[PDB]
Amino acid sequence: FPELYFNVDNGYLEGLVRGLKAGVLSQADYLNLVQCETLEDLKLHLQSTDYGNFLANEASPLTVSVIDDRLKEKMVVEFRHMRNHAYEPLASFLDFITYSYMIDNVILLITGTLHQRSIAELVPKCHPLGSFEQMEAVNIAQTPAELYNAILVDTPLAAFFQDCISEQDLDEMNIEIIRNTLYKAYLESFYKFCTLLGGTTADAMCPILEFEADRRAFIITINSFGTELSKEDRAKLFPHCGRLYPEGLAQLARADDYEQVKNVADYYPEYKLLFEGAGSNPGDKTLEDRFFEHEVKLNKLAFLNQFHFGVFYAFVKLKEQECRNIVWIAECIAQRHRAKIDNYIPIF
Amino acid sequence: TGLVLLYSGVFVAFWACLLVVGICYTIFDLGFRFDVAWFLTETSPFMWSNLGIGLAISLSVVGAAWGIYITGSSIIGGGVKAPRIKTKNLVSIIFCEAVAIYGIIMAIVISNMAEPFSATDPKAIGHRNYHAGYSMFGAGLTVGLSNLFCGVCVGIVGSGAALADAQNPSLFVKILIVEIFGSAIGLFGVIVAILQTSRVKMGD
Amino acid sequence: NGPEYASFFAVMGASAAMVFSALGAAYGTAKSGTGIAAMSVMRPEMIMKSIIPVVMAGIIAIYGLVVAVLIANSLNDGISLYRSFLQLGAGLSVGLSGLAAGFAIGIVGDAGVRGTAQQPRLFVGMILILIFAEVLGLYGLIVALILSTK
Amino acid sequence: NGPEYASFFAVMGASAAMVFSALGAAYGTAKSGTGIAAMSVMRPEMIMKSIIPVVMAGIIAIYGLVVAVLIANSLNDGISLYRSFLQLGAGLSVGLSGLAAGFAIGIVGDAGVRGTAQQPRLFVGMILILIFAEVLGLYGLIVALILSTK
Amino acid sequence: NGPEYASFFAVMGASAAMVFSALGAAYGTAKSGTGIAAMSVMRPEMIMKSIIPVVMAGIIAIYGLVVAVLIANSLNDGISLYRSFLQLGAGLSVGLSGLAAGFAIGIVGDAGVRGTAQQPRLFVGMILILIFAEVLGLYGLIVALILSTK
Amino acid sequence: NGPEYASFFAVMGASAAMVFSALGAAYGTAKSGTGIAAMSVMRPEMIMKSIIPVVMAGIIAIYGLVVAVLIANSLNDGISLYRSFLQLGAGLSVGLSGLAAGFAIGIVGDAGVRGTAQQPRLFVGMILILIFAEVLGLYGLIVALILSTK
Amino acid sequence: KNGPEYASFFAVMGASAAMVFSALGAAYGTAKSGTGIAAMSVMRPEMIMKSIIPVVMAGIIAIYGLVVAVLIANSLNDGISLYRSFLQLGAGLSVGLSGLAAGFAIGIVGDAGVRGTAQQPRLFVGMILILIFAEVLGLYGLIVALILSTK
Amino acid sequence: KNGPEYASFFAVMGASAAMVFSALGAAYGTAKSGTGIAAMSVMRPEMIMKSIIPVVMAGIIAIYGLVVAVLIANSLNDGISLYRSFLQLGAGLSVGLSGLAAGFAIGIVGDAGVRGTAQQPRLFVGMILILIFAEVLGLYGLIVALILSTK
Amino acid sequence: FEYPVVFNLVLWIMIGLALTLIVTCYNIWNMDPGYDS
Amino acid sequence: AGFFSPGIWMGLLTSLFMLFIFTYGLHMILSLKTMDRFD
Ligand SMILES: CO/C1=C/C(C)=C\[C@@H](C)[C@@H](O)[C@H](C)C/C(C)=C/C=C/[C@H](OC)[C@@H]([C@@H](C)[C@@H](O)[C@H](C)[C@@]2(O)C[C@@H](O)[C@H](C)[C@@H](C(C)C)O2)OC1=O
Ligand SMILES: CO/C1=C\C(C)=C/[C@@H](C)[C@@H](O)[C@H](C)C/C(C)=C/C=C/[C@H](OC)[C@@H]([C@@H](C)[C@@H](O)[C@H](C)[C@@]2(O)C[C@@H](O)[C@H](C)[C@@H](C(C)C)O2)OC1=O
Ligand SMILES: CO/C1=C\C(C)=C/[C@@H](C)[C@@H](O)[C@H](C)C/C(C)=C\C=C\[C@H](OC)[C@@H]([C@@H](C)[C@@H](O)[C@H](C)[C@@]2(O)C[C@@H](O)[C@H](C)[C@@H](C(C)C)O2)OC1=O
Ligand SMILES: CO/C1=C\C(C)=C\[C@@H](C)[C@@H](O)[C@H](C)C/C(C)=C/C=C/[C@H](OC)[C@@H]([C@@H](C)[C@@H](O)[C@H](C)[C@@]2(O)C[C@@H](O)[C@H](C)[C@@H](C(C)C)O2)OC1=O
Ligand SMILES: CO/C1=C\C(C)=C\[C@@H](C)[C@@H](O)[C@H](C)C/C(C)=C/C=C\[C@H](OC)[C@@H]([C@@H](C)[C@@H](O)[C@H](C)[C@@]2(O)C[C@@H](O)[C@H](C)[C@@H](C(C)C)O2)OC1=O
Ligand SMILES: CCCCCCCC/C=C\CCCCCCCC(=O)O
Repeated sequence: FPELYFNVDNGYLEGLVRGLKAGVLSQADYLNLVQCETLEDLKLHLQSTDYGNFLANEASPLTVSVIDDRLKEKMVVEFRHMRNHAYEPLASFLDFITYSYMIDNVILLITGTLHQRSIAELVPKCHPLGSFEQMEAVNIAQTPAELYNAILVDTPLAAFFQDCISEQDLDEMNIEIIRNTLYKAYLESFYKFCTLLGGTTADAMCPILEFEADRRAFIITINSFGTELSKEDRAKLFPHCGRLYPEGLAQLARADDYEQVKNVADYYPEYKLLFEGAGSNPGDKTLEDRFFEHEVKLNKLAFLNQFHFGVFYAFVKLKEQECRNIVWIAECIAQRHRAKIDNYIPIF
Repeated sequence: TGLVLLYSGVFVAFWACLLVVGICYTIFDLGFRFDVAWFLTETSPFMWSNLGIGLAISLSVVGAAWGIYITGSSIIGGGVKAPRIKTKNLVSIIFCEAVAIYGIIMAIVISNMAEPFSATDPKAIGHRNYHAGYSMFGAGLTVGLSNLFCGVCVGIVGSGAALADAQNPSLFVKILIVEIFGSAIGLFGVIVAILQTSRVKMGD
Repeated sequence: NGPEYASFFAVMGASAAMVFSALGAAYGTAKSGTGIAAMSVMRPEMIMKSIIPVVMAGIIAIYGLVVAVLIANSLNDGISLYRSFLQLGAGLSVGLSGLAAGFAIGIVGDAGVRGTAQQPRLFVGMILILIFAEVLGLYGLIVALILSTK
Repeated sequence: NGPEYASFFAVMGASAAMVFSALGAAYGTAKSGTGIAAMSVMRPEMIMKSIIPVVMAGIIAIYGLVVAVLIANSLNDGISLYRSFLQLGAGLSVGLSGLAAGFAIGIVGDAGVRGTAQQPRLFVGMILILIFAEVLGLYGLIVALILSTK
Repeated sequence: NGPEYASFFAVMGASAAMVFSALGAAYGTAKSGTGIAAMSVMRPEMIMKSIIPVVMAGIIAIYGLVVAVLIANSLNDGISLYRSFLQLGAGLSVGLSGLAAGFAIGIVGDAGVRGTAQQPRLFVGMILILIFAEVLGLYGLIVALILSTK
Repeated sequence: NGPEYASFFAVMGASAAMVFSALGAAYGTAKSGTGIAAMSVMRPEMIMKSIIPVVMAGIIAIYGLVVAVLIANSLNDGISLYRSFLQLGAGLSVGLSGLAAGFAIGIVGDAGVRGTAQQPRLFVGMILILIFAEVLGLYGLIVALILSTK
Repeated sequence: KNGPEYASFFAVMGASAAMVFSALGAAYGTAKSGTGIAAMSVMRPEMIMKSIIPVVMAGIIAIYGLVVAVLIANSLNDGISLYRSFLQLGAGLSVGLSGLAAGFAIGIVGDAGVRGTAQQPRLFVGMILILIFAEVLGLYGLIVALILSTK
Repeated sequence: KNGPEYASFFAVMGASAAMVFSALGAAYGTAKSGTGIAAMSVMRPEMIMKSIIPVVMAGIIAIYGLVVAVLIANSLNDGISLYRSFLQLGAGLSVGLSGLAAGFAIGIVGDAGVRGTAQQPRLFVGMILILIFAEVLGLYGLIVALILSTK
Repeated sequence: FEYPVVFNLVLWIMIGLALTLIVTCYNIWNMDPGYDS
Repeated sequence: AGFFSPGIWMGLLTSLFMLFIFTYGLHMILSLKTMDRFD
């Protein structure tokens, strides 16, 4: 019933984004990258993939800050191509992927405002996916975050700012409480939008958005032990989206200890066996290196369905792992510290 | 849903009005005014005969073209990165093109059996010209709808097989078996359609 | 014999026994065949062992052809109105129950061959649920053979 | 005796007892069959004991099979219009309530084997809710056996 | 005696009492059955105590059964049109009010059982609201009894 | 006396007085009863204080029961067409006006008990709104008693 | 010989439906696959005139319905038999609903084709070979309407 | 010879439906492609008067229906035969619903065409070539309405 | 004698002018002008 | 007289059939929405 339609508007773009799956590096592509000894030789072993001739114009001294910036500018021009050819049931979905980067850029645009800076932080120091090159009133808003917050409501992040009054970001709230309260309102609005689009895109995507609400339920309550934010301050940072919602979030707001978040993940047998990072050992994978193996395990499962929108969000989050894996191979090669070079995630 | 509210607003108001009318023909004894006999016999058998030829070919090429654009967006969409698809994956197009061959064959086999008569009385028009009228309607419906369902069935499998050929080129000859079982549904509608109009002769 | 309009209901019993059981066989092949072609890129070895949800949807197609040949050969010029209502009710009973047995093969056969590509322990459990969804079309056949052969 | 179109309502009770109970047994098999393939990727031991929500959906189909054989074997040409209305309501009673019972087995059998994967203590509780959703097909059977055998 | 179409309105009271109370009893068992599987994963002690909102939904199943047997045992060949209309409005009044009582049980039984996982004092208050949604099916029972027995 | 079909419109006033006031009382106890569960997590004290929207939604159900007993006791074999038109409009006047009043109780009773979770000053104001949504069923009662007892 | 007075309703309803339902299919294949021209025009402006084939092949769909609807409007006659007028209703549904659906597939493949040709130019002979198979479908409805209307 | 009393209903419907549905297509071509002129105006204001071509193409769709609403209303008599008024019912539908389709195709191509001309001036020779194909869909409905109204 | 003519002339107009009226008043009721400023 | 004559039932089963063909062919053209941006 969503299969006999959906090739009307989104049939060419789905076959395109599955053609970009075939360019995601396999295990045998990674095993030829870990044999490289210099970043000059990593330029050679990357040319046998579909990345080829992307570092051919930079410099003869090839540093790791150029490879990282040239890898992620290739994911932008692949995402901007699939957005400029998108139709309105899919273009509303592709704009919801960029709100995770518009949130990370709005917060970067108010730290310069509280410290009296300008557009000099905008162009070089923001992610190109969530980018402000339109809404040009943001680009000249030198006002101290009061006549500027009245311009951020002329931006697609306006519907998320209904829990942040312009007096709260005016030195009243910490800069990470403004992040995660927007990201709480972002995931809960993206979970409802992915439920209105029913059928195949609501059962291949809501398992991904349930785990994203349980990563930030576990990682927030673990990093909130030594710091000064109360239990009522992190209970409003939990997104009400995941599997943990009525019961786990009641216990996670009362934890105060790492052993009290381990026995609330024991109730859920998918989250236990993920809590066996166990960083008391010197060399092994930590907790977030085991949460990244589960983020990309659910993202590979979105390509097992066909007629759905979840094939596009599971490509951006697997081309982001390419910009994290190849840089990690390049950062263990340039430093010649390649005993932990196998601590990447072998996606395909 | 904006426009589906209109299609469900008419479908509810049609059957709620047939619920009220249906419990008012029986309830004050006017059953005799319904007369499904008078509907089937005073409507011309040339109307049922030409809704059989009109739906044998047109509802086949609805499903023949519904199956082409489902998998033809996966040839050109999947063949941008891997352009070796466009010559091997054309037999998915042919398997939903052949379901319109069964339409145009079974539309000119049925059309050879319709011949004019001159009678107007439902006793003068016997139950051979009425059986020939109903069997041409029911044979263009079982070859038009069974090819409308077969043509989209070999388009959805053909669109999935064109996106598996993009990753591994060795997989297409094994998912071709699924399009064989799907294209046998259209041939099963032709077998029933030649048996509904086997002993049919129209005219006087 | 019967009235002049009597052969309208036996014709719609041979049409609806094949049309409604083609829609079940087309859904059972297209919904599960979507799952075959997508699991095959990650597991190209079980691509032939997982065809059997599409050959079980094809039995639903030949469940409707057995009765649509049986009706369209026993139908003559001027049958009784009792015998044409029997073959109408024998046409809807295998068609619309083959449409249900073709839906429950499509939804099970799609989810079964995804859970088999992730874990091969499901294959004996997948072809056991697929018998329960395929005898729904057999129950409609053995009551369309009772109704038509009266 | 009765009219000739009296057998129309008597074969719409043999049809609707089989098509509405197969459309209920399809929803109990398909919707709860995705729940098996979603829980067996983590718990492959509880596969053969999770066939109970699709076994109990298969008894809903054979409830409608029994009534559609009782109606079709009590058919004659020229039956009365009173006995024809009894078998129409005997098809709608075991049909449309078996469809209601198949709607409920499909919902609590899908969601039951999701909670049984997260906790092995729900297996006795899920079975008790499956009993309450399978006597709805049994209540429709004992009204179909009362109405058709008058 | 009554006309030949008169028995159609009495069988459609025996059928509409059964299939509309079963649709209410299915919605009370399905929606408040998924509330059990979402509650038990943190508090598995109150599983058997949470069978009450699917027990109270199961009494609506037999509110329609006891008049579907009561109407089908007062059926006669040639009942009057006034006697036949009383049993139509006795089936439509315990069905569509039992469908309402099952609609309200499945909403407050699902939200209530999810509410007692984090607050155990709600269970004596949830069971009190379920009484109020139960008697909506009982008010339709005592008005279907004074209509059939006339 | 009157015609033979005359008792149809009085039975559809006895049943519409019940099934539309039971749908209003269903929406009254289910929409407000899902607000008691959200109030209970932070304020478990005022659980018994919050059954008042559920109690006053059950008053709407007994408004429709009184008229439905009053109509079903005013039935005879062969009433006039004028008398049975009076009781059709007496069933809609308490059914479809109890469906409005029960819809209004379920909406303000839901927001009222979620507003008294955060401020108990609304509790004396929540009950005062619900009397205004109570008398809409009472106004429908006293026009149903006027129409039926003529 | 003279039929009923309403007999010529069904032939004009076939001459209308042969032109109306073909113009709806020709307007879908022009509007959908003309939207795809403007998306590939911004980056690859040299392939504009080469990619007007999916609005040319959707224009032959409309002249399939014009040929039938002229033959029905010329075979119309006062007092046609009821047999001859239903022959041209079935001739209007045979080329009407054919050109409606064949003009849909030229729109979807033509919009997906001119966007995948502007990036991979090897797909141009593969796009036109699918559009051919979606254009003979409009000709299967034509040559079965020429049989029915001239029967 | 004389027609019945209700016979003039179907010919005054084809007079209205030739004007109703061709003005409903000409209004969709003016609205959907007039939304695109205001989008290209904010950056490229020299191409305003040159981009009125997609709304003068939809203006010819409106006068296709005006001509045959005059050709039908001047062929009306009291007591026209039922055949002579059924001809002017399908002569009204085959030009109203053809101009309705040809107005949906003008307004969609005229929207994407004048927004792509703002970013690529080489598309203007291509957009005006597609609008010829989307305007003759109303012309094919005109020459089948004239061949039906006259007889 | 022309009762089936006048019945179908009134019925298929007054639900052709009601569906045209309902669809029109549905689109003006749900207009969405855009209003924050 | 009756509500329907046999000439109306043939003309109504034809008009209300190709009204279903028209609103299938108009629902598809009411949903061929264009793009917002260009590159
Ligand atoms: C006042 O005339 C108008 C007349 C109207 C209402 C109706 C009919 C004439 C028309 O319905 C007929 C059918 C078509 C036709 C032939 C129209 C001429 C229109 C005018 O003329 C183009 C333009 C006029 C704006 C146009 O003329 C521009 C001034 C322009 O000159 C700018 C050119 O750069 C542009 C390319 C060129 C093209 C569009 C013809 O015309 O408007 C008008 O209101
Ligand atoms: C097995 O046949 C049961 C029901 C069946 C088959 C059929 C119908 C006839 C039913 O339609 C009717 C209504 C009978 C019915 C509903 C009886 C109450 C029965 C038992 O009585 C709880 C519980 C049973 C689940 C019981 O074992 C529960 C565990 C429990 O007892 C645990 C208690 O802690 C909890 C408080 C208690 C409540 C309601 C008193 O439910 O059902 C059954 O046995
Ligand atoms: C001007 O309007 C044209 C025709 C019009 C107005 C009217 C009807 C008869 C027409 O409505 C119908 C649709 C005629 C029809 C069914 C095809 C006619 C096609 C022309 O004959 C290719 C092309 C085509 C020649 C031309 O438009 C392009 C220049 C081009 O030729 C350039 C080539 O490089 C490109 C390869 C080529 C395709 C056709 C092979 O298109 O246009 C036209 O003249
Ligand atoms: C595959 O079709 C099989 C039989 C068919 C077609 C039965 C129909 C006529 C059915 O229409 C109806 C329901 C009757 C019914 C009742 C069948 C039970 C069947 C089998 O059950 C013995 C299953 C099979 C599920 C069962 O045998 C499992 C192996 C198992 O034994 C595993 C046990 O661990 C599990 C607890 C036990 C319970 C669930 C019954 O089932 O096999 C079969 O051959
Ligand atoms: C037997 O079923 C109960 C009532 C039923 C079914 C009534 C039907 C016959 C119905 O037709 C109506 C509603 C009769 C009616 C109108 C009862 C009103 C209150 C009941 O009382 C009498 C409450 C009430 C005792 C109790 O349930 C509450 C705990 C409370 O006592 C505690 C107080 O804090 C609370 C504020 C007060 C309010 C809500 C009245 O009631 O209970 C019941 O058991
Ligand atoms: C006897 C005549 C009755 C039939 C006439 C039907 C003609 C319908 C005409 C116009 C209806 C279209 C109104 C809807 C406007 C669409 C709004 C939009 O799409 O933006």
